Amino acid sequence: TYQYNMNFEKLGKCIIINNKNFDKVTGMGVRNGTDKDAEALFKCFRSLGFDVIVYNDCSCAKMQDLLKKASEEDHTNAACFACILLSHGEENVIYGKDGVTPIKDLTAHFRGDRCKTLLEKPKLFFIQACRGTELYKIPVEADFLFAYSTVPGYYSWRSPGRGSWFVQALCSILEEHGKDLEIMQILTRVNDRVARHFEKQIPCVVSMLTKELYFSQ
Amino acid sequence: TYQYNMNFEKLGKCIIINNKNFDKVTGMGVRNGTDKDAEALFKCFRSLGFDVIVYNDCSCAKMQDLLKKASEEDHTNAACFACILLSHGEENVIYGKDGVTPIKDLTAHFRGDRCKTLLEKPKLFFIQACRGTELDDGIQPVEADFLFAYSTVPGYYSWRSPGRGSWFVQALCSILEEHGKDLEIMQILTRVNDRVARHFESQSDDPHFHEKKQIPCVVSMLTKELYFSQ
Amino acid sequence: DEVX
Amino acid sequence: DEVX
Repeated sequence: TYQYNMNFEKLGKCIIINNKNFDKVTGMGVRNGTDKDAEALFKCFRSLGFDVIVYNDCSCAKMQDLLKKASEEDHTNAACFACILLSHGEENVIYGKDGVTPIKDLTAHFRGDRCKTLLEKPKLFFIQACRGTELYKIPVEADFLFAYSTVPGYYSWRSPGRGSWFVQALCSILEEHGKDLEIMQILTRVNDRVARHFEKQIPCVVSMLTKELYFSQ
Repeated sequence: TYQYNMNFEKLGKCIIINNKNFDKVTGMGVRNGTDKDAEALFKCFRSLGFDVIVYNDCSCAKMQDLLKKASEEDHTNAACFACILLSHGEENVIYGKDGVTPIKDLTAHFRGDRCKTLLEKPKLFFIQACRGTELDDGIQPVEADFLFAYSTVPGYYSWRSPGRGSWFVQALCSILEEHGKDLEIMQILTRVNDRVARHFESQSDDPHFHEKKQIPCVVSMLTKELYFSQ
Repeated sequence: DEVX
Repeated sequence: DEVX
C-alpha cells in the first residue's frame, strides 16, 4: 500500500536522448564521452525491464515531438515512464542541435490531465546537463521525479574516456542494487558517490512521488 | 555506513518562524491557522529530540540575523539542523512582516564554507508558503547535505485552513507523531506528499478557488539516509 | 480554506 | 575533464 503498483505487463517505455554533436550556429562544442554514457544507460535500464530506445543528435523540434508522441501512446499496461536527457544546458533549458528548448515544456505533456494512461504512475526524468549564467481526485503535477546531474547554477563534469560522473555512478548503483533498493536510496547513494570524487559537483533530486518506488516484485 | 551518524550529544536546533501578522503596506493578509501549525510542529520536533525555538511575526532583517547567528554557533555536538518557515510567499521569496527576502540567501548561511561545524551533517528546511499564483485544477544553494521540503511545487499556491492549520504541516505532524522514529526522512515526506494529494480538497464560496488540489515538493542533496533515532 |  |  506504500509502494507503487508494479504488477503490470511492461515496466514502461524509456527514451534516451543522446546529443553529442551540435551545429556551429549554436556555439556549443562536441560532447566526447556521452556515447559511453548512453551505452551504459542502455544496458542498465534494459536490465531493469524498460523497453528502451535511443535517439541521437536531436533538434528542438525532434525532442518535443518525440515526447509528445510518447505521451499520446497507450500506457495502460505500463508500470511507469522514464526519460533520460544527455546534452548541453543553461539556466533551466536543454540544448538541441539547433538551439534551446525548455525542460518544463518536455515534461508538461505527461501531466495527469495531459496523459491519462499514466495517472498515479511515476514519471522519471534523469537530466545530465549544465546550468549557470547565460551569455476521488488527484493532482496533475504529482508523481514526477527529476534527477539532475547538478544543482541550479553550477557545472556538471564529463570525461572523454570514462564518461560523465553522474552517469557512471548511476549505472554502478543500478547494476548492483537496481532490483533491491528504493529509488530514493539509489539516488541518494549517487549523490554520495559523485561528491566523493573531487576529494565540485552535487546532483539534485526533485521528488513529487506519492509512494515508494521499486523496480521488482 | 549508508546512514548519517546520529551518535551525538544532541539531535540539533530546530528554528520555527511563525509569521502570522503582516504590515498593511505589503498587501498581505492575516495567516489564520498558523498558530495551530506552530503549536503542532513545536511539540513534534521536541518529541524527536530537537531543541526547538519558536519566533513570531519576524521582520526580514530579523530572519536574516537569526539564521546567520545560528550558523555562527558551534554545532559540533549536534547531529543535524532543522528550520521551518511558516509565512506568505512568492517565487523564490519568503515574506517577513515588513517585506520579502530570498530563500536562498536565508539558507546560504549554512553552506560548508560558512558553517564548518555542520559539514557532512544534514540541514533540513521545511517551507510552508506559496511559490507563485497558479491553481491545481485536478484530474478524475550549490551544496551537499541540504534538503528542502516545500509545501507545493514551484509556481503554485499552497493551501491553509483557518481552523485546522495548513495542509502540509497538518500532514507532516501526523506522520511524524506515529512514524517519526522508525521511517527514513524520504519515507516520511513521501507519505506526506500522498496525504496532501489525496486527503485534502479546498472548498470556498469563490468559484475560482473551489475544489482545487495541492502537491508538495521535496528537493534533496542529502548524501546518506536519515533516521532520527537508533 | 485560504491560500498562502 | 570537460564541462556540460
